[PDB]
Amino acid sequence: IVEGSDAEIGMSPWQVMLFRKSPQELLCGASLISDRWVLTAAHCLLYPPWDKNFTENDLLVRIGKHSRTRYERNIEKISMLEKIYIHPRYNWRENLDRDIALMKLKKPVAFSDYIHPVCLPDRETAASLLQAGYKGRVTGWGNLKETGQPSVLQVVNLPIVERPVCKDSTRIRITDNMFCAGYKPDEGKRGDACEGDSGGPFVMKSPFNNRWYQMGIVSWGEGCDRDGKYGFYTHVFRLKKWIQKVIDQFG
Amino acid sequence: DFEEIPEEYLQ
Amino acid sequence: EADCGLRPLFEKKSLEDKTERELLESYI
Ligand SMILES: N=C(N)c1ccc(CNC(=O)[C@@H]2CCCN2C(=O)CNS(=O)(=O)Cc2ccccc2)cc1
Ligand SMILES: *[C@@H]1O[C@H](CO)[C@@H](O)[C@H](O)[C@H]1NC(C)=O
Ligand code: NA
Ligand code: NA
Repeated sequence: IVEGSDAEIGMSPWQVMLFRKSPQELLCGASLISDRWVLTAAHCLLYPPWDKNFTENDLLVRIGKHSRTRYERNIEKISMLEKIYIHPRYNWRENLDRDIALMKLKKPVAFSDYIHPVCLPDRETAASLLQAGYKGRVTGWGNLKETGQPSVLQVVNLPIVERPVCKDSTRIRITDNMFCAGYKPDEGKRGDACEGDSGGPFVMKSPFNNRWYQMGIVSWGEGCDRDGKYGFYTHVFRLKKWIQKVIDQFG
Repeated sequence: DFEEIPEEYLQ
Repeated sequence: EADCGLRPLFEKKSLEDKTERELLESYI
């Protein structure tokens, strides 16, 4: 996260770290959506142009973390993966369309003050909150600058951007399965996700029921926190039918 | 860079 | 599930984090 701040303890209890077993390193962010299911970006697991193709036994999920590098004894919980599910129409060839994946844990994780699932949006919540100008929150342990790494989880609030502005900012083909967020040059304030924040959640707090909903997944961008560029996020609600199908069949 | 995790999780 | 999106150290205790108000203020 660029131009963000340190998270508060327990501020993002659904934040998940995807952790590579060998060598031991951060792979991506992700989010906890139930006691057995974790949501992330497909490109965190599969990206052939970079020779990336992780299998279940390659990875661990670390939940309840704050410190990036420390083993947070008696606080974090570490889970093994039972199975990965990548969206069958994930477009890694072109533009990361449908950049979404689920991971089922071998065993249910125990909820605590530091570990708790985020909600997924219904159609109405999405319609009401996914509007240009409305701000969401992105969190992660990714890079602090485009070209170091944070001691603890970082947070930044960013406004959703009008679709035509998103489209005009890039040469990449944008789809209905993505949205973009970030400040415009004229707005003065800044902030963005970056490398390492991939797969982490873009969340909004519903003013109707005061619950946090995950509207987006950190997906792609051109550099980080560049003037006139915006971060792109997987549109979680648009892909919710796939999410439910996977959980219904394999849960 | 990262602190070592308990061996149980790597088994 | 039924308790999704309610943080133990914030919503559950009626405490607000330092910047959530920024979000609420944007929901115009
Ligand atoms: N918000 C940000 N600035 C942000 C930047 C980077 C990331 C991490 N994601 C990534 O690095 C993903 C994975 C594969 C290619 N990729 C990109 O962001 C590439 N961006 S790019 O080259 O400028 C344009 C591009 C987008 C999608 C597919 C191909 C090319 C996540 C967020
Ligand atoms: C990625 O790994 C799986 C399993 O090892 C393999 O079947 C697949 O063909 C590989 N490449 C993909 C999914 O593009
Ligand atoms: Na364009
Ligand atoms: Na920007």
